[PDB]
Amino acid sequence: NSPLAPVGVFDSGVGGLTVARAIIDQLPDEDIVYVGDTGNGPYGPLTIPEIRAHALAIGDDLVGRGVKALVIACNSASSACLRDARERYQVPVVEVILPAVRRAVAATRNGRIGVIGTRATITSHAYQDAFAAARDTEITAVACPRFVDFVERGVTSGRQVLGLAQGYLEPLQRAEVDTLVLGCTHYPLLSGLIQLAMGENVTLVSSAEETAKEVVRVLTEIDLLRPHDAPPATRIFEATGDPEAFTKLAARFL
Amino acid sequence: SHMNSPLAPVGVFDSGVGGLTVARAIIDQLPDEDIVYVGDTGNGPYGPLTIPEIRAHALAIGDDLVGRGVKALVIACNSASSACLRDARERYQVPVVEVILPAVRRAVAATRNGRIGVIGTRATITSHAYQDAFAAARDTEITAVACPRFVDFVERGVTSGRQVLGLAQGYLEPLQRAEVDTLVLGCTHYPLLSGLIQLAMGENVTLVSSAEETAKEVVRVLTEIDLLRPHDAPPATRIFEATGDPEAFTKLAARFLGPV
Ligand SMILES: N[C@H](CCC(=O)O)C(=O)O
Ligand SMILES: N[C@H](CCC(=O)O)C(=O)O
Repeated sequence: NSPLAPVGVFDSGVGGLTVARAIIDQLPDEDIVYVGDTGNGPYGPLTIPEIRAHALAIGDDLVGRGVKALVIACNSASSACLRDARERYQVPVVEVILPAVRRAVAATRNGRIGVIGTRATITSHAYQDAFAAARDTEITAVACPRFVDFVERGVTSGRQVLGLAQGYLEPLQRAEVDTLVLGCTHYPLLSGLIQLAMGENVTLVSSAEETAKEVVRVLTEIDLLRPHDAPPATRIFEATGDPEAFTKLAARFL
Repeated sequence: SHMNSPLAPVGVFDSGVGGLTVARAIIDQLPDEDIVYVGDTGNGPYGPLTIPEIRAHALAIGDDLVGRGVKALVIACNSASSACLRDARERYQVPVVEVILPAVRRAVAATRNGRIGVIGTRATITSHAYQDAFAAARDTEITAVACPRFVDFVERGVTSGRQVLGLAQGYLEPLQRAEVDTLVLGCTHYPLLSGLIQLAMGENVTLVSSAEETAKEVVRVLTEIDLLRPHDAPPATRIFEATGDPEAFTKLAARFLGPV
Protein backbone atom coordinates (compact mmCIF):
# COMPACT_ATOMS: atom_id res chain seq x y z
CA ASN A 1 0.00 0.00 0.00
CA SER A 2 0.92 3.58 0.81
CA PRO A 3 3.40 4.51 3.57
CA LEU A 4 0.64 6.88 4.76
CA ALA A 5 -1.79 4.02 5.46
CA PRO A 6 -2.29 3.05 9.13
CA VAL A 7 -0.99 -0.01 10.94
CA GLY A 8 -3.81 -2.25 12.10
CA VAL A 9 -3.53 -3.84 15.53
CA PHE A 10 -6.14 -5.96 17.22
CA ASP A 11 -6.63 -7.98 20.35
CA SER A 12 -9.20 -9.93 22.33
CA GLY A 13 -9.74 -6.84 24.49
CA VAL A 14 -7.71 -4.22 26.36
CA GLY A 15 -4.56 -6.20 27.19
CA GLY A 16 -3.26 -5.90 23.64
CA LEU A 17 -2.51 -2.28 24.50
CA THR A 18 0.78 -3.58 25.91
CA VAL A 19 1.67 -4.49 22.31
CA ALA A 20 0.25 -1.26 20.86
CA ARG A 21 2.13 0.84 23.43
CA ALA A 22 5.37 -0.93 22.54
CA ILE A 23 4.76 -0.44 18.80
CA ILE A 24 3.96 3.25 19.33
CA ASP A 25 7.11 3.63 21.50
CA GLN A 26 9.23 2.41 18.58
CA LEU A 27 7.19 4.12 15.84
CA PRO A 28 5.87 7.52 16.96
CA ASP A 29 5.11 8.60 13.37
CA GLU A 30 2.98 5.59 12.32
CA ASP A 31 -0.78 5.94 12.12
CA ILE A 32 -2.44 3.22 14.22
CA VAL A 33 -5.89 1.64 14.33
CA TYR A 34 -6.36 -0.56 17.39
CA VAL A 35 -9.48 -2.72 17.88
CA GLY A 36 -10.04 -4.66 21.10
CA ASP A 37 -12.77 -7.30 20.95
CA THR A 38 -14.26 -6.62 24.40
CA GLY A 39 -17.69 -7.40 22.93
CA ASN A 40 -16.70 -11.05 22.32
CA GLY A 41 -13.69 -11.82 24.54
CA PRO A 42 -11.89 -12.97 26.64
CA TYR A 43 -10.45 -15.42 24.12
CA GLY A 44 -8.61 -17.35 26.86
CA PRO A 45 -11.42 -19.83 27.62
CA LEU A 46 -12.85 -20.09 24.09
CA THR A 47 -12.31 -22.83 21.51
CA ILE A 48 -10.00 -22.29 18.54
CA PRO A 49 -12.78 -21.99 15.89
CA GLU A 50 -14.63 -19.56 18.19
CA ILE A 51 -11.52 -17.37 18.55
CA ARG A 52 -10.71 -17.48 14.84
CA ALA A 53 -14.22 -16.36 13.90
CA HIS A 54 -13.99 -13.31 16.19
CA ALA A 55 -10.43 -12.36 15.24
CA LEU A 56 -10.92 -12.73 11.47
CA ALA A 57 -13.99 -10.48 11.59
CA ILE A 58 -11.81 -7.66 13.00
CA GLY A 59 -8.95 -8.59 10.68
CA ASP A 60 -11.29 -8.31 7.70
CA ASP A 61 -12.57 -4.91 8.84
CA LEU A 62 -9.04 -3.50 9.30
CA VAL A 63 -7.73 -4.85 5.99
CA GLY A 64 -10.91 -3.55 4.36
CA ARG A 65 -10.09 -0.06 5.63
CA GLY A 66 -6.70 -0.10 3.87
CA VAL A 67 -4.11 -0.79 6.58
CA LYS A 68 -0.65 -1.52 5.14
CA ALA A 69 0.19 -4.10 7.81
CA LEU A 70 -1.81 -6.15 10.29
CA VAL A 71 -0.53 -6.92 13.79
CA ILE A 72 -2.16 -9.70 15.80
CA ALA A 73 -1.42 -8.55 19.33
CA CYS A 74 -3.36 -11.35 21.06
CA ASN A 75 -1.47 -14.60 21.67
CA SER A 76 -4.74 -16.56 21.72
CA ALA A 77 -5.84 -15.07 18.41
CA SER A 78 -2.38 -15.67 16.94
CA SER A 79 -2.71 -19.37 17.81
CA ALA A 80 -6.15 -19.63 16.25
CA CYS A 81 -5.67 -17.78 12.99
CA LEU A 82 -2.15 -17.06 11.71
CA ARG A 83 -2.54 -19.89 9.15
CA ASP A 84 -5.71 -18.35 7.76
CA ALA A 85 -4.29 -14.84 7.91
CA ARG A 86 -1.22 -15.67 5.78
CA GLU A 87 -3.46 -16.74 2.90
CA ARG A 88 -6.45 -14.50 3.52
CA TYR A 89 -4.71 -11.11 3.42
CA GLN A 90 -2.16 -9.64 1.06
CA VAL A 91 -0.78 -7.16 3.60
CA PRO A 92 2.09 -8.41 5.78
CA VAL A 93 0.90 -9.88 9.09
CA VAL A 94 2.94 -9.62 12.29
CA GLU A 95 1.85 -11.58 15.35
CA VAL A 96 3.13 -12.28 18.85
CA ILE A 97 4.15 -15.95 18.87
CA LEU A 98 6.93 -16.16 16.30
CA PRO A 99 9.06 -13.11 17.27
CA ALA A 100 9.19 -14.41 20.85
CA VAL A 101 9.94 -17.96 19.66
CA ARG A 102 12.92 -16.69 17.67
CA ARG A 103 14.17 -14.56 20.60
CA ALA A 104 13.82 -17.46 23.08
CA VAL A 105 15.83 -19.84 20.87
CA ALA A 106 18.56 -17.19 20.54
CA ALA A 107 18.53 -16.29 24.24
CA THR A 108 18.66 -19.70 25.93
CA ARG A 109 21.89 -21.07 27.44
CA ASN A 110 20.98 -24.65 28.38
CA GLY A 111 18.25 -25.19 25.77
CA ARG A 112 15.42 -25.53 28.31
CA ILE A 113 12.58 -23.15 27.38
CA GLY A 114 9.24 -22.57 29.06
CA VAL A 115 6.12 -20.73 27.97
CA ILE A 116 3.00 -19.57 29.79
CA GLY A 117 -0.29 -18.44 28.32
CA THR A 118 -4.05 -18.83 28.37
CA ARG A 119 -5.65 -22.28 28.20
CA ALA A 120 -6.53 -21.72 24.53
CA THR A 121 -2.99 -20.62 23.63
CA ILE A 122 -1.34 -23.54 25.44
CA THR A 123 -3.94 -26.14 24.43
CA SER A 124 -3.40 -25.20 20.76
CA HIS A 125 0.28 -26.29 20.87
CA ALA A 126 1.26 -23.26 18.77
CA TYR A 127 4.38 -22.80 20.92
CA GLN A 128 5.16 -26.50 21.32
CA ASP A 129 4.92 -27.04 17.56
CA ALA A 130 6.76 -23.81 16.63
CA PHE A 131 9.67 -24.84 18.85
CA ALA A 132 9.94 -28.34 17.30
CA ALA A 133 12.40 -27.05 14.69
CA ALA A 134 14.84 -25.94 17.42
CA ARG A 135 17.75 -28.34 17.88
CA ASP A 136 18.74 -29.31 21.40
CA THR A 137 15.75 -27.64 23.08
CA GLU A 138 13.13 -28.97 25.46
CA ILE A 139 9.89 -27.01 25.77
CA THR A 140 7.60 -26.96 28.80
CA ALA A 141 4.30 -25.15 28.31
CA VAL A 142 1.91 -24.28 31.14
CA ALA A 143 -1.44 -22.48 31.08
CA CYS A 144 -1.91 -19.81 33.77
CA PRO A 145 -5.64 -19.04 33.53
CA ARG A 146 -6.05 -16.70 36.48
CA PHE A 147 -3.11 -14.40 35.59
CA VAL A 148 -5.32 -12.35 33.23
CA ASP A 149 -7.91 -11.61 35.94
CA PHE A 150 -5.22 -10.64 38.47
CA VAL A 151 -3.53 -8.26 36.01
CA GLU A 152 -6.82 -6.53 35.15
CA ARG A 153 -7.81 -6.23 38.83
CA GLY A 154 -4.31 -4.79 39.44
CA VAL A 155 -3.16 -7.48 41.90
CA THR A 156 0.35 -8.32 40.68
CA SER A 157 2.55 -8.35 43.82
CA GLY A 158 2.24 -9.72 47.34
CA ARG A 159 1.64 -13.11 48.91
CA GLN A 160 -1.70 -14.11 47.36
CA VAL A 161 -0.61 -13.71 43.73
CA LEU A 162 2.91 -14.94 44.52
CA GLY A 163 1.47 -18.24 45.74
CA LEU A 164 -0.69 -18.43 42.63
CA ALA A 165 2.40 -18.08 40.42
CA GLN A 166 4.46 -20.57 42.43
CA GLY A 167 1.71 -23.14 41.86
CA TYR A 168 1.47 -22.38 38.13
CA LEU A 169 5.23 -22.21 37.48
CA GLU A 170 6.34 -25.28 39.49
CA PRO A 171 6.63 -27.51 36.35
CA LEU A 172 8.89 -24.91 34.70
CA GLN A 173 11.08 -24.76 37.80
CA ARG A 174 11.23 -28.56 37.88
CA ALA A 175 12.17 -28.58 34.18
CA GLU A 176 15.01 -26.12 34.98
CA VAL A 177 14.09 -23.71 32.21
CA ASP A 178 16.49 -20.80 31.77
CA THR A 179 14.16 -18.95 29.35
CA LEU A 180 10.46 -18.20 29.71
CA VAL A 181 8.12 -16.79 27.06
CA LEU A 182 5.39 -14.50 28.39
CA GLY A 183 2.89 -15.79 25.88
CA CYS A 184 -0.04 -13.51 26.73
CA THR A 185 -0.88 -9.82 26.31
CA HIS A 186 -1.28 -9.37 30.07
CA TYR A 187 1.89 -11.06 31.38
CA PRO A 188 4.46 -8.21 31.01
CA LEU A 189 2.64 -6.59 33.96
CA LEU A 190 3.69 -9.67 35.95
CA SER A 191 7.34 -9.79 34.90
CA GLY A 192 8.58 -8.61 38.31
CA LEU A 193 6.40 -11.17 40.10
CA ILE A 194 7.31 -13.98 37.68
CA GLN A 195 11.02 -13.12 37.91
CA LEU A 196 10.89 -13.34 41.70
CA ALA A 197 9.27 -16.77 41.39
CA MET A 198 11.70 -18.11 38.74
CA GLY A 199 14.96 -16.67 40.15
CA GLU A 200 17.62 -14.46 38.62
CA ASN A 201 18.88 -16.91 36.00
CA VAL A 202 15.66 -17.13 33.92
CA THR A 203 15.39 -14.83 30.90
CA LEU A 204 11.82 -13.59 30.43
CA VAL A 205 10.71 -12.78 26.87
CA SER A 206 7.92 -10.25 26.32
CA SER A 207 5.61 -10.76 23.34
CA ALA A 208 4.96 -7.01 23.19
CA GLU A 209 8.66 -6.09 23.04
CA GLU A 210 9.70 -8.63 20.39
CA THR A 211 6.64 -7.94 18.22
CA ALA A 212 7.22 -4.17 18.25
CA LYS A 213 10.87 -4.67 17.20
CA GLU A 214 9.59 -6.95 14.42
CA VAL A 215 7.14 -4.31 13.16
CA VAL A 216 10.12 -1.94 12.91
CA ARG A 217 12.06 -4.52 10.91
CA VAL A 218 9.14 -5.43 8.60
CA LEU A 219 8.20 -1.82 7.74
CA THR A 220 11.87 -0.93 7.18
CA GLU A 221 12.63 -3.78 4.79
CA ILE A 222 9.49 -3.41 2.62
CA ASP A 223 10.12 0.36 2.59
CA LEU A 224 6.73 1.42 4.02
CA LEU A 225 7.70 3.57 7.02
CA ARG A 226 5.41 6.60 7.38
CA PRO A 227 7.68 9.66 7.01
CA HIS A 228 8.78 11.86 9.88
CA ASP A 229 7.75 14.95 7.89
CA ALA A 230 4.24 13.63 7.29
CA PRO A 231 1.49 15.31 9.38
CA PRO A 232 1.12 14.33 13.06
CA ALA A 233 0.33 10.65 13.47
CA THR A 234 -3.31 9.71 14.13
CA ARG A 235 -4.08 6.90 16.56
CA ILE A 236 -7.59 5.44 16.72
CA PHE A 237 -8.80 3.08 19.45
CA GLU A 238 -12.04 1.11 19.02
CA ALA A 239 -13.83 -1.46 21.13
CA THR A 240 -16.41 -3.98 20.03
CA GLY A 241 -17.95 -3.78 23.52
CA ASP A 242 -18.74 -0.98 25.96
CA PRO A 243 -16.38 1.88 25.00
CA GLU A 244 -16.56 3.42 28.46
CA ALA A 245 -15.64 0.13 30.14
CA PHE A 246 -12.73 -0.14 27.67
CA THR A 247 -11.53 3.38 28.51
CA LYS A 248 -11.59 2.65 32.25
CA LEU A 249 -9.59 -0.59 31.99
CA ALA A 250 -7.13 0.82 29.43
CA ALA A 251 -5.65 3.00 32.16
CA ARG A 252 -4.19 -0.21 33.64
CA PHE A 253 -2.20 -0.97 30.45
CA LEU A 254 -1.33 2.52 29.12
CA SER B 1 15.22 5.43 58.47
CA HIS B 2 15.77 2.16 56.70
CA MET B 3 12.04 1.32 57.11
CA ASN B 4 9.37 3.96 56.51
CA SER B 5 5.65 3.19 56.33
CA PRO B 6 4.43 1.07 53.39
CA LEU B 7 2.12 4.04 52.68
CA ALA B 8 5.15 6.28 52.07
CA PRO B 9 5.88 6.96 48.38
CA VAL B 10 8.64 5.64 46.15
CA GLY B 11 10.93 8.41 44.93
CA VAL B 12 12.19 8.26 41.35
CA PHE B 13 14.45 10.83 39.76
CA ASP B 14 16.29 11.38 36.51
CA SER B 15 18.18 14.00 34.51
CA GLY B 16 14.92 14.96 32.82
CA VAL B 17 12.09 13.28 30.96
CA GLY B 18 13.84 10.10 29.76
CA GLY B 19 13.61 8.42 33.17
CA LEU B 20 9.87 8.20 32.59
CA THR B 21 10.63 4.88 30.86
CA VAL B 22 11.84 3.61 34.24
CA ALA B 23 8.93 5.20 36.13
CA ARG B 24 6.37 3.79 33.67
CA ALA B 25 7.93 0.34 34.02
CA ILE B 26 7.71 0.63 37.82
CA ILE B 27 4.09 1.77 37.68
CA ASP B 28 3.31 -1.09 35.28
CA GLN B 29 4.62 -3.59 37.87
CA LEU B 30 3.36 -1.76 40.98
CA PRO B 31 -0.01 -0.07 40.38
CA ASP B 32 -0.67 0.49 44.11
CA GLU B 33 2.58 2.37 44.91
CA ASP B 34 2.57 6.12 45.45
CA ILE B 35 5.18 7.70 43.15
CA VAL B 36 7.01 11.00 43.29
CA TYR B 37 9.04 11.58 40.12
CA VAL B 38 11.45 14.50 39.68
CA GLY B 39 13.16 15.09 36.37
CA ASP B 40 16.03 17.57 36.38
CA THR B 41 15.10 19.35 33.14
CA GLY B 42 16.38 22.59 34.67
CA ASN B 43 19.98 21.32 34.67
CA GLY B 44 20.06 18.55 32.03
CA PRO B 45 21.20 16.91 29.91
CA TYR B 46 23.71 15.08 32.17
CA GLY B 47 25.26 13.19 29.23
CA PRO B 48 27.84 15.86 28.33
CA LEU B 49 28.69 16.91 31.92
CA THR B 50 31.50 15.89 34.27
CA ILE B 51 31.03 13.39 37.08
CA PRO B 52 31.20 16.06 39.84
CA GLU B 53 28.68 18.24 38.02
CA ILE B 54 26.26 15.33 37.61
CA ARG B 55 26.69 14.25 41.23
CA ALA B 56 25.90 17.70 42.63
CA HIS B 57 22.76 18.02 40.47
CA ALA B 58 21.51 14.52 41.31
CA LEU B 59 22.13 14.70 45.07
CA ALA B 60 20.19 17.95 45.27
CA ILE B 61 17.14 15.99 44.07
CA GLY B 62 17.78 12.86 46.14
CA ASP B 63 17.98 15.20 49.15
CA ASP B 64 14.52 16.61 48.38
CA LEU B 65 12.91 13.21 47.79
CA VAL B 66 14.38 11.71 50.98
CA GLY B 67 13.25 14.75 52.96
CA ARG B 68 9.72 14.18 51.70
CA GLY B 69 9.75 10.82 53.47
CA VAL B 70 10.02 8.42 50.54
CA LYS B 71 10.51 4.81 51.63
CA ALA B 72 12.82 4.02 48.67
CA LEU B 73 14.87 5.97 46.17
CA VAL B 74 15.20 4.98 42.51
CA ILE B 75 17.99 6.64 40.51
CA ALA B 76 16.48 6.22 37.06
CA CYS B 77 19.34 7.94 35.21
CA ASN B 78 22.36 5.90 34.12
CA SER B 79 24.56 9.00 34.03
CA ALA B 80 23.40 9.91 37.53
CA SER B 81 23.91 6.38 38.90
CA SER B 82 27.45 6.42 37.50
CA ALA B 83 28.22 9.66 39.29
CA CYS B 84 26.57 9.40 42.70
CA LEU B 85 25.55 5.85 43.65
CA ARG B 86 28.62 5.60 45.88
CA ASP B 87 27.62 8.82 47.66
CA ALA B 88 24.00 7.72 47.92
CA ARG B 89 24.86 4.55 49.87
CA GLU B 90 26.19 6.65 52.77
CA ARG B 91 24.03 9.75 52.31
CA TYR B 92 20.63 7.99 52.30
CA GLN B 93 19.43 5.28 54.65
CA VAL B 94 16.26 4.25 52.76
CA PRO B 95 16.79 1.48 50.18
CA VAL B 96 18.44 2.80 47.00
CA VAL B 97 17.78 1.10 43.66
CA GLU B 98 19.36 2.28 40.43
CA VAL B 99 19.73 1.29 36.78
CA ILE B 100 23.33 0.05 36.39
CA LEU B 101 23.44 -2.94 38.74
CA PRO B 102 20.22 -4.84 37.81
CA ALA B 103 21.13 -4.71 34.13
CA VAL B 104 24.71 -5.81 34.86
CA ARG B 105 23.43 -8.89 36.72
CA ARG B 106 20.97 -9.66 33.90
CA ALA B 107 23.65 -9.24 31.22
CA VAL B 108 26.02 -11.59 33.08
CA ALA B 109 23.27 -14.23 33.24
CA ALA B 110 21.99 -13.78 29.68
CA THR B 111 25.22 -13.96 27.67
CA ARG B 112 26.16 -17.18 25.89
CA ASN B 113 29.66 -16.39 24.56
CA GLY B 114 30.80 -14.14 27.41
CA ARG B 115 31.00 -11.04 25.17
CA ILE B 116 28.99 -8.14 26.60
CA GLY B 117 28.45 -4.69 25.12
CA VAL B 118 27.14 -1.53 26.76
CA ILE B 119 26.16 1.83 25.25
CA GLY B 120 25.44 5.10 27.01
CA THR B 121 26.18 8.79 27.32
CA ARG B 122 29.75 10.09 27.24
CA ALA B 123 29.58 10.65 31.02
CA THR B 124 28.37 7.11 31.73
CA ILE B 125 30.93 5.43 29.46
CA THR B 126 33.96 7.53 30.33
CA SER B 127 33.27 7.05 34.03
CA HIS B 128 34.00 3.31 33.46
CA ALA B 129 31.11 2.50 35.84
CA TYR B 130 30.03 -0.42 33.61
CA GLN B 131 33.60 -1.52 32.80
CA ASP B 132 34.42 -1.66 36.51
CA ALA B 133 31.09 -3.20 37.59
CA PHE B 134 31.71 -6.06 35.15
CA ALA B 135 35.22 -6.75 36.50
CA ALA B 136 33.95 -9.49 38.88
CA ALA B 137 32.33 -11.42 36.03
CA ARG B 138 34.71 -14.22 35.15
CA ASP B 139 35.20 -15.20 31.50
CA THR B 140 33.52 -12.05 30.16
CA GLU B 141 34.84 -9.39 27.81
CA ILE B 142 33.23 -5.94 27.95
CA THR B 143 32.97 -3.45 25.08
CA ALA B 144 31.62 0.00 25.98
CA VAL B 145 30.66 2.72 23.47
CA ALA B 146 29.32 6.23 23.98
CA CYS B 147 26.34 7.04 21.69
CA PRO B 148 25.94 10.79 22.21
CA ARG B 149 23.31 11.58 19.54
CA PHE B 150 20.90 8.79 20.62
CA VAL B 151 19.28 10.95 23.32
CA ASP B 152 18.28 13.88 21.12
CA PHE B 153 17.22 11.49 18.34
CA VAL B 154 14.84 9.76 20.76
CA GLU B 155 13.59 13.05 22.20
CA ARG B 156 12.84 14.63 18.80
CA GLY B 157 11.10 11.42 17.65
CA VAL B 158 13.55 10.14 15.02
CA THR B 159 14.08 6.45 15.75
CA SER B 160 13.76 4.60 12.41
CA GLY B 161 14.78 5.11 8.79
CA ARG B 162 18.09 5.36 6.99
CA GLN B 163 19.52 8.40 8.76
CA VAL B 164 19.29 7.06 12.28
CA LEU B 165 20.24 3.55 11.10
CA GLY B 166 23.44 4.89 9.53
CA LEU B 167 24.14 6.85 12.71
CA ALA B 168 23.61 3.69 14.76
CA GLN B 169 25.73 1.51 12.47
CA GLY B 170 28.59 3.96 13.03
CA TYR B 171 28.30 3.90 16.83
CA LEU B 172 27.73 0.14 17.14
CA GLU B 173 30.46 -1.03 14.74
CA PRO B 174 33.04 -1.75 17.52
CA LEU B 175 30.42 -3.94 19.23
CA GLN B 176 29.68 -5.93 16.09
CA ARG B 177 33.40 -6.42 15.58
CA ALA B 178 33.79 -7.47 19.19
CA GLU B 179 31.08 -10.09 18.44
CA VAL B 180 29.02 -9.32 21.55
CA ASP B 181 25.84 -11.32 22.00
CA THR B 182 24.45 -9.11 24.81
CA LEU B 183 23.98 -5.34 24.77
CA VAL B 184 23.07 -3.28 27.84
CA LEU B 185 20.95 -0.26 26.88
CA GLY B 186 22.83 1.84 29.45
CA CYS B 187 20.74 4.99 29.13
CA THR B 188 17.16 6.03 29.90
CA HIS B 189 16.28 6.88 26.30
CA TYR B 190 17.56 3.72 24.61
CA PRO B 191 14.45 1.49 25.07
CA LEU B 192 12.82 3.71 22.44
CA LEU B 193 15.58 2.61 20.01
CA SER B 194 15.51 -1.12 20.80
CA GLY B 195 13.94 -2.00 17.45
CA LEU B 196 16.47 0.15 15.59
CA ILE B 197 19.37 -1.30 17.57
CA GLN B 198 18.12 -4.88 17.26
CA LEU B 199 18.03 -4.31 13.50
CA ALA B 200 21.63 -3.06 13.45
CA MET B 201 23.01 -5.76 15.77
CA GLY B 202 21.23 -8.78 14.32
CA GLU B 203 18.93 -11.31 15.93
CA ASN B 204 21.49 -13.14 18.11
CA VAL B 205 22.14 -10.06 20.28
CA THR B 206 20.11 -9.92 23.51
CA LEU B 207 19.22 -6.32 24.40
CA VAL B 208 18.97 -5.51 28.11
CA SER B 209 16.64 -2.71 29.17
CA SER B 210 17.65 -0.69 32.23
CA ALA B 211 13.99 0.27 32.76
CA GLU B 212 12.78 -3.33 32.74
CA GLU B 213 15.41 -4.80 35.05
CA THR B 214 15.25 -1.93 37.52
CA ALA B 215 11.44 -2.20 37.77
CA LYS B 216 11.77 -5.90 38.51
CA GLU B 217 14.36 -5.02 41.20
CA VAL B 218 11.94 -2.58 42.86
CA VAL B 219 9.28 -5.33 43.02
CA ARG B 220 11.85 -7.69 44.57
CA VAL B 221 13.29 -5.19 47.09
CA LEU B 222 9.89 -4.00 48.34
CA THR B 223 8.69 -7.62 48.59
CA GLU B 224 11.70 -8.95 50.49
CA ILE B 225 11.60 -6.07 53.03
CA ASP B 226 7.78 -6.39 53.21
CA LEU B 227 7.21 -2.71 52.35
CA LEU B 228 4.59 -3.09 49.61
CA ARG B 229 1.78 -0.52 49.66
CA PRO B 230 -1.39 -2.59 50.25
CA HIS B 231 -3.97 -3.11 47.51
CA ASP B 232 -6.78 -1.98 49.84
CA ALA B 233 -5.12 1.37 50.59
CA PRO B 234 -6.60 4.39 48.73
CA PRO B 235 -5.81 4.72 45.02
CA ALA B 236 -2.15 5.38 44.31
CA THR B 237 -1.01 8.98 43.89
CA ARG B 238 1.58 9.64 41.16
CA ILE B 239 3.29 13.05 41.17
CA PHE B 240 5.60 14.08 38.30
CA GLU B 241 7.72 17.23 38.76
CA ALA B 242 10.28 19.08 36.66
CA THR B 243 13.00 21.40 37.92
CA GLY B 244 12.82 23.25 34.60
CA ASP B 245 10.08 24.55 32.42
CA PRO B 246 6.75 22.81 33.23
CA GLU B 247 5.15 23.08 29.77
CA ALA B 248 8.27 21.72 28.02
CA PHE B 249 8.31 18.81 30.46
CA THR B 250 4.69 17.96 29.66
CA LYS B 251 5.25 18.13 25.89
CA LEU B 252 8.38 15.99 25.99
CA ALA B 253 6.76 13.52 28.45
CA ALA B 254 4.29 12.55 25.75
CA ARG B 255 7.10 10.80 23.87
CA PHE B 256 7.92 8.48 26.79
CA LEU B 257 4.47 7.83 28.29
CA GLY B 258 2.58 6.97 25.12
CA PRO B 259 -1.01 7.38 24.04
CA VAL B 260 -3.62 9.06 26.23
N1 LIG C 1 -5.21 -11.18 24.79
C1 LIG C 1 -5.24 -12.52 25.36
C2 LIG C 1 -5.45 -12.47 26.87
C3 LIG C 1 -6.87 -12.08 27.30
C4 LIG C 1 -7.92 -13.06 26.84
O1 LIG C 1 -7.93 -14.21 27.32
O2 LIG C 1 -8.75 -12.66 25.99
C5 LIG C 1 -3.96 -13.25 25.06
O3 LIG C 1 -2.96 -12.58 24.76
O4 LIG C 1 -3.93 -14.49 25.10
N1 LIG D 1 18.98 10.23 31.68
C1 LIG D 1 20.23 10.18 30.94
C2 LIG D 1 20.00 10.53 29.46
C3 LIG D 1 19.70 12.00 29.21
C4 LIG D 1 20.82 12.92 29.68
O1 LIG D 1 21.92 12.86 29.08
O2 LIG D 1 20.60 13.69 30.65
C5 LIG D 1 20.88 8.82 31.05
O3 LIG D 1 20.21 7.82 31.37
O4 LIG D 1 22.10 8.69 30.83
